[PDB]
Amino acid sequence: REEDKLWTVKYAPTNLQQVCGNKGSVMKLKNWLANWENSKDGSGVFRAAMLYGPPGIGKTTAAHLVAQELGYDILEKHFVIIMDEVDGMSGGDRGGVGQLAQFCRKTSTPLILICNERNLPKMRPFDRVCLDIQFRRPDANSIKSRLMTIAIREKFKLDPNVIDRLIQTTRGDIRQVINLLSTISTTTKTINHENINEISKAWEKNIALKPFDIAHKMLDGQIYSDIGSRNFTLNDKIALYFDDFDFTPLMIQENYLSTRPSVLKPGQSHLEAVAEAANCISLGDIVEKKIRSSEQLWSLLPLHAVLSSVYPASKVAGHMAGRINFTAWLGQNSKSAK
Amino acid sequence: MSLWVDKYRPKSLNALSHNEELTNFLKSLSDQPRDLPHLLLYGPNGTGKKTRCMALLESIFGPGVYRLKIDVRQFVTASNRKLELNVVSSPYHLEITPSDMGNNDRIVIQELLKEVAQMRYKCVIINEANSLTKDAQAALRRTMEKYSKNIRLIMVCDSMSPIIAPIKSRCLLIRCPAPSDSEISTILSDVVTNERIQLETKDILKRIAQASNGNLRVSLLMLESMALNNELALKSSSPIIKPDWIIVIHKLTRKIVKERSVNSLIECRAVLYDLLAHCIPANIILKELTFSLLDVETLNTTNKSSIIEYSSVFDERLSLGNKAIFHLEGFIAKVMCCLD
Amino acid sequence: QQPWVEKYRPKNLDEVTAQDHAVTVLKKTLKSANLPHMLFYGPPGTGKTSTILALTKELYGPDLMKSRILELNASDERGISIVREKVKNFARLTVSKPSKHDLENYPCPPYKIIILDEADSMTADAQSALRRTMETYSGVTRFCLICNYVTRIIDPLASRCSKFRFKALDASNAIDRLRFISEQENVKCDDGVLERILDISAGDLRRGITLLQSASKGAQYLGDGKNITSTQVEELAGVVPHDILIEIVEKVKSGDFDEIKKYVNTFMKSGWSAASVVNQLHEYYITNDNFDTNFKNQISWLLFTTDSRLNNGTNEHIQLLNLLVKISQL
Amino acid sequence: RSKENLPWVEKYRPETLDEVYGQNEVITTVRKFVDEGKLPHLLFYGPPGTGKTSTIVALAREIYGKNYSNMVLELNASDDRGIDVVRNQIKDFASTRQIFSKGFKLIILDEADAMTNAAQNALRRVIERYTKNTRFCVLANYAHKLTPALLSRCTRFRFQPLPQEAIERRIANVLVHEKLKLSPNAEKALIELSNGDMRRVLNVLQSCKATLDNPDEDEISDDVIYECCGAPRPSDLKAVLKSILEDDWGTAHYTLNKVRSAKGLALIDLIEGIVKILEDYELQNEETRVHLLTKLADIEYSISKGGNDQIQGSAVIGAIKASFEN
Amino acid sequence: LSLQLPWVEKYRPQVLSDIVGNKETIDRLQQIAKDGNMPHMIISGMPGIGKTTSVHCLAHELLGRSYADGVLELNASDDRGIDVVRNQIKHFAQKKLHLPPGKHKIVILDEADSMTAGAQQALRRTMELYSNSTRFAFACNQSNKIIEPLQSRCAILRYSKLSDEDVLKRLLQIIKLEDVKYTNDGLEAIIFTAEGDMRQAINNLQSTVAGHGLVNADNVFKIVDSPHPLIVKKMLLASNLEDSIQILRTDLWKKGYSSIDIVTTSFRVTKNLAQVKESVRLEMIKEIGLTHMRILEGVGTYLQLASMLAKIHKLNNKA
DNA sequence: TTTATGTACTCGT
DNA sequence: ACGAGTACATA
Ligand SMILES: Nc1ncnc2c1ncn2[C@@H]1O[C@H](COP(=O)(O)OP(=O)(O)OP(O)(O)=S)[C@@H](O)[C@H]1O
Ligand SMILES: Nc1ncnc2c1ncn2[C@@H]1O[C@H](COP(=O)(O)OP(=O)(O)OP(O)(O)=S)[C@@H](O)[C@H]1O
Ligand SMILES: Nc1ncnc2c1ncn2[C@@H]1O[C@H](COP(=O)(O)OP(=O)(O)OP(O)(O)=S)[C@@H](O)[C@H]1O
Ligand SMILES: Nc1ncnc2c1ncn2[C@@H]1O[C@H](COP(=O)(O)OP(=O)(O)OP(O)(O)=S)[C@@H](O)[C@H]1O
Ligand SMILES: Nc1ncnc2c1ncn2[C@@H]1O[C@H](COP(=O)(O)OP(=O)(O)O)[C@@H](O)[C@H]1O
Ligand SMILES: [Mg+2]
Ligand SMILES: [Mg+2]
Ligand SMILES: [Mg+2]
Ligand SMILES: [Mg+2]
Repeated sequence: REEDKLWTVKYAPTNLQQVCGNKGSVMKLKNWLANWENSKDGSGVFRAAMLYGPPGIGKTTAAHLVAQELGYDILEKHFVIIMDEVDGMSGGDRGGVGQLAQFCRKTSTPLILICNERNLPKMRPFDRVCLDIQFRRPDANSIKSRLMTIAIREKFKLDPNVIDRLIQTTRGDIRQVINLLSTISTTTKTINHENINEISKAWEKNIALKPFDIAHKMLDGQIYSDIGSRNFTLNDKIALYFDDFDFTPLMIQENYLSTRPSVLKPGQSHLEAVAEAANCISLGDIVEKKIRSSEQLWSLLPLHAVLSSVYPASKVAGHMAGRINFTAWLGQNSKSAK
Repeated sequence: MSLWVDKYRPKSLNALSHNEELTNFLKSLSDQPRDLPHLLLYGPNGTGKKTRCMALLESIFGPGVYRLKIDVRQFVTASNRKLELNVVSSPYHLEITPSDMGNNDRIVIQELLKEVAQMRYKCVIINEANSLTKDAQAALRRTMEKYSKNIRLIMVCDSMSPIIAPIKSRCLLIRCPAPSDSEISTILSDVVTNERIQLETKDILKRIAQASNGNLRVSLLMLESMALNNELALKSSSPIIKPDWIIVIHKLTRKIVKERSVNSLIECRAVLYDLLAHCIPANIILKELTFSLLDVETLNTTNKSSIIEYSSVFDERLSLGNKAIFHLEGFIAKVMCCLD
Repeated sequence: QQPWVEKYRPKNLDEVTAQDHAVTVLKKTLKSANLPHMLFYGPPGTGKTSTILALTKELYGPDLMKSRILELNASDERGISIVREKVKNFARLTVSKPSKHDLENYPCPPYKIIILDEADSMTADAQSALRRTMETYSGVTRFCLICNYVTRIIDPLASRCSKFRFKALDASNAIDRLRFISEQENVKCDDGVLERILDISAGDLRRGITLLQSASKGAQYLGDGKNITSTQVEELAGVVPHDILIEIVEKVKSGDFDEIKKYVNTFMKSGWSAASVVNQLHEYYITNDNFDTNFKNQISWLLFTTDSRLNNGTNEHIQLLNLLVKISQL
Repeated sequence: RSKENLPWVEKYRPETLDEVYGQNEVITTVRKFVDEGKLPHLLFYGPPGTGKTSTIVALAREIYGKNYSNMVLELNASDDRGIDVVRNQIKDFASTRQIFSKGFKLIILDEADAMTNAAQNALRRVIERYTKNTRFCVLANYAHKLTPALLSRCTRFRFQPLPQEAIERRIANVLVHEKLKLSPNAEKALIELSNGDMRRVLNVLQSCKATLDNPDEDEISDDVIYECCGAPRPSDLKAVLKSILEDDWGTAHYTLNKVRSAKGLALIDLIEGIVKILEDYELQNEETRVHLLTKLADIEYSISKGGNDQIQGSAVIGAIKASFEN
Repeated sequence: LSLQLPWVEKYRPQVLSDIVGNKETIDRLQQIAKDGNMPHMIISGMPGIGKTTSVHCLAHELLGRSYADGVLELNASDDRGIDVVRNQIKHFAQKKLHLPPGKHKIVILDEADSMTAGAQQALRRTMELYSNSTRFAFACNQSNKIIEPLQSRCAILRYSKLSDEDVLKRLLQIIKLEDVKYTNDGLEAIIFTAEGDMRQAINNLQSTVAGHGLVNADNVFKIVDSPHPLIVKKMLLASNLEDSIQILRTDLWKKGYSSIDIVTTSFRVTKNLAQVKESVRLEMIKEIGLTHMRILEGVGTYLQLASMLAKIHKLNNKA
């Protein structure tokens, strides 16, 4: 099959030593496979470890390579099943998560699980029974060297320094890097620093933020300043709200007054700035009730961002004195439910 | 039971030693039961509007009204949500409380009305009717209008302002005023003569009467508390005690007036969280908090006017909303800004 | 023996001696059959339901209206799916054959009328259903929309139907009906009792009927054989006496924030509704010529803020206390 | 029965395209569409009751033969526009083509701004898939309730609100057909309260015809229009405005009460009348305009909530007096 | 009657050269059609920019010999589900048709943004299983709702809004194909009323040709008037209050526009506004939302818009 | 937790 | 194929 297989297929790591990034995770996986038949750190018997982290970084590839080097039978005398996409349930199986939990507990083979970044609330069956081998954003040295090798074999050149920008734009997605390089090299083989800006602005990989992460980004004094207004426009703030609109208005209220107002108007104090923003949440209280009343006016959802998430965080903003404050109104209903 | 609130409840209109005008009004309405229209009792809490309704059903129906049971019925609403609400059952009359959730409360009342309206009249009593979110009232304004011979509606509520205009239009406005200090002092004297209380001076009776501020149930409960704590001895030096809600509101008011900072804001927000965890409506919290704030002699006329203006604004804001934390937090921020 | 709220219901078009502009049209379309879709909107208690009931009774007699008229209210489900599964089925089928007795005693049109009572508290999806429900089969059925708030009904549905406004039952329009009811029920009254009753009610003849019934019940219970006086109907209506209003006004005019606070606490423990207090304060201040123009304007705005805050829930005590304090500082 | 047993709105439905007036700019465009044989997907927009469905029905009758009843499928909100219903009905209807004697097929979507976004995503692909021999006509009143792709694929047509010419032509036609007489003040009032809708004009004129004891040999004047429509007289509005502006509080309050009690006038209608006659008078300053607009909005909001009428009447008086106190 | 084909299909391209827009994407598509090893791609953007017609042209250049059986045109008009889609994809993938060595089958999912999550989870599995045998393609509207791992496994090719030059040259191509007299003023009116969309430009052009034949701004505005975002832009930035009131009346109230549409457009314009301060923008947004609530509750009145701009000017002049 | 309408799903009869 | 229980999205 000449010029038929994709670049991610024809340049997959043949050997486990050919992988790039997460070297400690690879070592831990090799130790877990080696110590499987002996059942120090306790990971030998505390089995059924998964490979979770950024998508498209080689977790399935690393599992396949460590399986084939150890002689295990690849499946998706030693045999292994490399079951991918644990989040493929998407909140489904309606108790089949318990079936998978018992399957993790008792199996004659080293069950390896691979999933993307975990947002699903189905962590309960695998809370403390399986080893959490954490994969993170990879570095820019081994991946860089792999990119040089691929470019040398594919007869094109790229600047070593811009590879940092390509990795940051895709946020550590090696498969996406390979796909982007193939796409650009189909037309423009040469990669220089002149087209990095347009490449990044065409291949931005926007992703969501855990309800705790959005609060830190929203409660920043830089974005509401003159300099940060263009970097983070008003459209982006409301678009950021829609990522976690179920939990965004509750998270902002619990911590907006817990940070110093770096954007104080001359003549404005801390107490008065909070008061000018404390009432605005009550204006958004009217909108939230009216949106989800019997009338069901869902066209007013973008308004609720400004009245309950933006303006309360716009009057007061700055570096928070502590960690992100989780909303307490949800916790109070649990007490009131009893 | 052992509670003092059930043993001293009046048994008939002969025991209504509260208002001669109201008793005569009830007797006049009981003179012609056939021409009885829909009734609406209003007044401050503790006046006994439920007692007046119950005595009116005694005067109209006769016997069998005091004997009633409790029933539980299943209800169906949108999606697959299922709600349960208890209804008290009597052989002759029926009454249902709106204590269930206020959004889908209309359909439960509708299904009860068209289940008991399939075929002299059966009076229905809706206590604390101000909690209806303009939908159950919209059902009632048609159900009572089209069915004006089989079921008569009795409206028990206070502060008719949330109640829509047509409901009051098709209802009779009857007053239940709070009695003065004299009547409540006499009823407390009657209670302590029914029991065996070693009352030293009559001034403590006046003080415990004035502590209620036109509310019979809290006065009777605190009298029972005094009898239990002081061993049925109402001495002149009896230590006055108040419910912990008023105590913590007074503490929060003292915290606000003594300092205006951010840590105090965090503490009073935590107190607000505790109070809303104590399962209490927020309107009375705002009302009694504003009462506590205005009781400080340090406050001046401009600050008090600003306080009451912000109180009214956040009162309408809380009325047009559900998240009670936001309005209370904003009002506390405004009053701390005004004080500072 | 039935309550006067429904026993004296108007059973005839001519019996409705108010809103004659919307009555003569119906009376003249009894003979004809070109009855358009009508929209009955106005203040509550003006007899829109009574008018449509009289029209239904006079049009189809006693049986063709059972066999033809379909009624749907807020008591029944009024969702879009319910409308699609019920109103479409009712409109698609043709009219029933009238009985031989109904072709000589009643000029029954060969169509039917479907009433939609209390359409204000009804969603826009049903509105989307009805905009074409009333146009697809207009030749076989007619539709009625009755609501005290025409604003809730959108421009399309309001334009499709005939906006028959119902005149407010003021003090110079509903005197004859209540008077005739008074001599029909044989109740004694003074010269100005009827005018005071009509002035107290905000265009609500049903409310006036209830007050008259209560006054008659009291008079027959006491049995002293005395005519109804103005103070009696003030006490029935919950109207605060003028002396208490005067002392409240003079306490407000004297400042004394603490005195105002304790007297307001006493006044709300007296159990009087804040709407009546606002009405009485307005009718006392506006008629009085002592205050200058700017004070009149600002106290009128404070009363407006008070009642437009009251009607959205809130607590009457807080609103009245704020109103009295803020007019005391003017 | 047929005629003489229908409301004037439906009795005089335009069967042909020549009976639609006031939309001549779009009428000639659609006439050239049918004449030149170039009809893309339609999208009619305009005020409620402004000749959309009547125009499309007349166009369908002009294009097709007698078989339009059993071959053309029209789906409304009452007929439901669910995604499954669309997929198993409209797609099957558009895919099937009769072999002989066919140029194209027509599907009309009425009040299309009432279905879900997934439904619009289905309809746009049905539009762009079978457009070789099927055309889609979309009727809507809210362009912001529909996906931008649906607006882009269909040819947008905006119906300008019906002017006095079309209304007076319809009035002349209905008085000729029904043997009725009208007065210049009555038709001027009809123009004033028309609000750009023919349905309201027809309903009001029907009420006027039914108002007279003897419809034959009788004339309808402006007072009849005002009493049937429940609208306040312009003389009454001018008198109320002058009394509030010039006279003191007590006399103005008494005059307003007398005006309301003379013919049962409504506070709200007086409010729109007075606020639409304020802008005819030139104002010197600028913040008085802001105060007037916000105060009129507040009092209309309160009336929409309800309340005791005299309170908002005195509120209107105070609003006007405080706004013009400068 | 005998209707000619609409101008949409009378100008639907069959070659990559006829497609207008950005140059990089179209030359990449042409080069990858020449090579034949077309990678999996996801296409998203505002409607009418060449999201599915470019895919169809690329499929033609790849396999114009076996179009009827080697390109599964899975349309959004057809039935869509987690199982009914994957069954058809599996049936189209398991077949052993002898394709040319430099050619692969193309699976087209037009407007696939509205699929459920599990459908995408099955799609990624099928895509990674049969990548060597068949290739996928997407022409969705917005890629934000598309889950990230599918974007990672594919090559993201995002177009931009069409400029004036490409739409203008396409309109000249239409004019020379139809031999219709035109004017530069009519051309600029057409491209301004096109709001970036070129399909809307074609629709306005055919409407103008049928109605009058001469391309002039007056008739163009008569059928398709000025876009509402820019007129609301002018209405909201006017310094004088009564001028703003007259502008709004003449442009939206006498034009038949619904009031709630006006409020929604004003909210969107204030969201996209950049000429004023950010806090002033938030205050304008919140008062516009208050007016939106006052209209959605049922009070649809011109006076609501008047009060809205009264508050706008009150903010403008700092009270 | 929220709230009806719609959409989607799948196991079962 | 159709009815009912199920969870999720509503820019
Ligand atoms: N370190 C690496 N060096 C070179 N190529 C890599 C590397 N990691 C991944 N790849 C390529 O990217 C592809 C990604 O395959 P997978 O391992 O299945 O991705 P993943 O990390 O499991 O995430 P999912 O499950 O696909 S969302 C591999 O098949 C390789 O072609
Ligand atoms: N014009 C009238 N003449 C005589 N009685 C009237 C008139 N209008 C109302 N009533 C009386 O008002 C009472 C109830 O009338 P309704 O028809 O229910 O008024 P309404 O308009 O339906 O009020 P709603 O339903 O709250 S909007 C009956 O006792 C009628 O006799
Ligand atoms: N240009 C016009 N000339 C004459 N009569 C008209 C005109 N436009 C509308 N009408 C009348 O309006 C009546 C009802 O309007 P329809 O055409 O049925 O509905 P519509 O105008 O399309 O608006 P919708 O969609 O129903 S809210 C018709 O019976 C006509 O008599
Ligand atoms: N870039 C383009 N070049 C040439 N014609 C185009 C272009 N984009 C759209 N068209 C024309 O628009 C019509 C089909 O447009 P589409 O391709 O369906 O629009 P789209 O950009 O793909 O957005 P979607 O996916 O349909 S919502 C045909 O008449 C095409 O000729
Ligand atoms: N006229 C009366 N005589 C004696 N006790 C009374 C009288 N009116 C009220 N009460 C007391 O009030 C109590 C009931 O009050 P309740 O009806 O709960 O007030 P509310 O209806 O305002 O909640 C009873 O325990 C009863 O003892
Ligand atoms: Mg995997
Ligand atoms: Mg009624
Ligand atoms: Mg229509
Ligand atoms: Mg497309």
